[PDB]
Amino acid sequence: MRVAMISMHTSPLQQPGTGDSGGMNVYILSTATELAKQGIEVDIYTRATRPSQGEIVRVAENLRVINIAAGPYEGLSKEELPTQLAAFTGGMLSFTRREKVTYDLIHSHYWLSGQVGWLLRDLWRIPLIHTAHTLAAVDTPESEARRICEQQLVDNADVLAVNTQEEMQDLMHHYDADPDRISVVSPGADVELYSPGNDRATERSRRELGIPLHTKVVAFVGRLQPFKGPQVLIKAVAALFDRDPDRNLRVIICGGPTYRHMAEELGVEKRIRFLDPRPPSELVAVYRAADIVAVPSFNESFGLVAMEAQASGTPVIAARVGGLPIAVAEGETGLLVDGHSPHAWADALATLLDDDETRIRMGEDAVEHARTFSWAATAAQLSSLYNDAIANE
Amino acid sequence: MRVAMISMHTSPLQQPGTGDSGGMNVYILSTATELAKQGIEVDIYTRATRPSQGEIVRVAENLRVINIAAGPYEGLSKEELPTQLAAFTGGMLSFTRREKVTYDLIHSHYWLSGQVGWLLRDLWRIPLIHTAHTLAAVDTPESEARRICEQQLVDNADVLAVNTQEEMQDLMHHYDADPDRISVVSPGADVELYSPGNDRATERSRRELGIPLHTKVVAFVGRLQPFKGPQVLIKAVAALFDRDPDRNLRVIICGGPTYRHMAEELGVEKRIRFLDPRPPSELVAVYRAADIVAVPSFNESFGLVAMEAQASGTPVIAARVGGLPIAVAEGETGLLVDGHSPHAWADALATLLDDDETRIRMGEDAVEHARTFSWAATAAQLSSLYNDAIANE
Ligand SMILES: O=c1ccn([C@@H]2O[C@H](COP(=O)(O)OP(=O)(O)O)[C@@H](O)[C@H]2O)c(=O)[nH]1
Ligand SMILES: O=c1ccn([C@@H]2O[C@H](COP(=O)(O)OP(=O)(O)O)[C@@H](O)[C@H]2O)c(=O)[nH]1
Ligand SMILES: [Mg+2]
Ligand SMILES: [Mg+2]
Repeated sequence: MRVAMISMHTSPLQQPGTGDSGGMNVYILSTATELAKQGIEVDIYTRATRPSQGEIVRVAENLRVINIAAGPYEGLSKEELPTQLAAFTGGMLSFTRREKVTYDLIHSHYWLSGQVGWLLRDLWRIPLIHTAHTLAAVDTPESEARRICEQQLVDNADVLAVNTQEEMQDLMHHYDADPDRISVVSPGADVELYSPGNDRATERSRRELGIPLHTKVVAFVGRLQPFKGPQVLIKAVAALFDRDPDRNLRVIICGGPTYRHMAEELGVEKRIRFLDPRPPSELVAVYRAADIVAVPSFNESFGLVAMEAQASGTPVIAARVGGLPIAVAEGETGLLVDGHSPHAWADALATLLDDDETRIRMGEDAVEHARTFSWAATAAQLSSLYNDAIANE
Repeated sequence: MRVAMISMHTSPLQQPGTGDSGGMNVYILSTATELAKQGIEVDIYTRATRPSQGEIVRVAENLRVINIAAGPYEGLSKEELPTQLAAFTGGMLSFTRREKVTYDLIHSHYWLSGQVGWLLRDLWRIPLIHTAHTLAAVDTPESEARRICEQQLVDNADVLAVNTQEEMQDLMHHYDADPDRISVVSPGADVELYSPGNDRATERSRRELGIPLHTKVVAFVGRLQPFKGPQVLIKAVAALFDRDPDRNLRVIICGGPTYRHMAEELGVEKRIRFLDPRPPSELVAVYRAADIVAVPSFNESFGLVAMEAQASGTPVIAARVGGLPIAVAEGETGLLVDGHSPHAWADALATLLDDDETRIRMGEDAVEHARTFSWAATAAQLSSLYNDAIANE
């Protein structure tokens, strides 16, 4: 079995997040790697952006990323990438023709990639598996255009792979999806890498990151886009410092795009610290060093940062939003905040910072919790999904 | 020979202009009709927007328009149509597969249509002929995206068909076009329909349109978009009425999208009159009834209204812009204004309104002039263009 995965607008090889690179990228790369271990051949197609990488990147046995040239290597933001839909498809058509390579099935990620895959599937007479990841309908002409396309994929993909059950409800409610085509594939997290793990480990991480050993630490991890709520953490942190101006707290925010600006405006620059985005082998230390990981997302999806925080033995305080309620066992492995007000987040941060015994236990419980996912697990579900799709064509 | 013409975002069957329908539409339909008379089979592919029309419209022997479903029949403005690039292509792929129809060559119109045709041409192993019509580079992310695509077509089409020589210079200067691929196909105008034509004809047209027989008439014809300059005519007309408040002048503006609003604000509503867009058999009367046709375009292309005005024996006052200097023999068949100031246009309008002998002669000379184009003529050039392209594949 050879699968073509399509990831048009962002490459699995991009440092997540910064950029347009986040959970979706690591979802695609992690599932792909596990599929490849299981004997399944995966080619992940993405738009070429870094010519030093070459056309074909051999990632591991059975795993390749294909950088397809379509428009300049730069000066094209996500919003304009629709203009490259036909060219990127054509890119894949040449590549496959040139390399004489045939696929059993296509698995597209995000609506741009799906539009590509819908054309390819009729042409190649193979099935399309589509994963939305995020949806317009969950108010501009550009979003109505995107919705309309998301609507097309819903009506045409052979299988709609969603990441949670709540996402399946969304497909059914907002997109009139036929439930017989939706299929829940519950995601994973690299649970061997992200891990507590050793009794000296937190304080080793702290030495390594230059954090003082005796202080409480809250961490934000991920893209510094406003829908991710880092502003909420900074605002909440400021609130805590009005209540008690010498609270023993430091914040590390990690990593990529100003918020430092908001933090000076609010008088808290000295206790906040912005870490550059880094690869997973190095993010572990951020998680380990943190007492609490705050994930104040406005939109979401399926909660990957929450999962890795948990895996690594650190309780999470998340927004009641997207996948987070499922990624976090409210009251057992962390807290869920309603809304994004600074007052509410200060309260929730205060209750875990001041109650040592509770927080220490949430952390331990989270490890057991996070072990319910499992990229391997995720691949095994996709494995079956694929087999069925092929079986039924 | 079967040619597939691609016209994604606007259909040759749409009333020009209103809408997104103008010279390009009538260019595509007129060339197509003449190609069909000459024994060449044309299928013009367009996005389906009016379901009462059905999938295939038999226009005349060898001529069909194909309405391809791709996104809603409405709520999708031109700016969003990139999101339907892959779907519209896929639409054409199904249709051709379903109908078992094969093409010798593709001729695409406008950058959206070309992106579609570029993919189709590699897939079908046939040549692509591309006609830009208008170009971004002749300042937003959306226009930079469009330019970038226009740049792709320049680099990839087998033949770049331009409408004038000045357009070829643009391809070479702004798009680094290789001159060996550019080919000038000079356009036409329906010169039997648009025509003076009979000594009672102007005053017959006037009775028909309800215009007073003894008054000077200026006409604007075409889309009421701001780049078309109707505001310039209205502003200029107002200027004339400051100079001489009982000048014997009436204006007819025809036709589709406020300007009436601008005309009241300026005190001239009573001498201006907005005609609904109408089909060519009925536009003749507007041209015939006019003493002068004002074409204050800001952008352009290749000057179709100017040509039909001329054909119908009416002198033109045009902006020194796009094709207009070639469509109009400055000083022989009308005037060319530099810039779009009201003062300049009043001057130019005043010199032709007050000098009866000159204007009457320009009109007669214009008839002889307009006979240099010739949709038949245009088709014959495309005929050869096609044969060469096929011959050289
Ligand atoms: O320095 C960093 C910070 C972020 N992450 C990764 O970024 C992803 C972001 O996940 P999140 O769900 O919060 O972003 P989203 O999916 O909302 O786009 C996670 O997998 C992290 O492991 C990373 O690799 N390095
Ligand atoms: O009521 C009308 C007014 C306009 N036209 C047609 O509209 C086209 C507009 O041409 P123009 O070049 O001025 O518009 P553009 O090409 O700039 O889009 C011409 O072919 C006209 O014959 C028409 O068919 N009916
Ligand atoms: Mg920790
Ligand atoms: Mg006349």
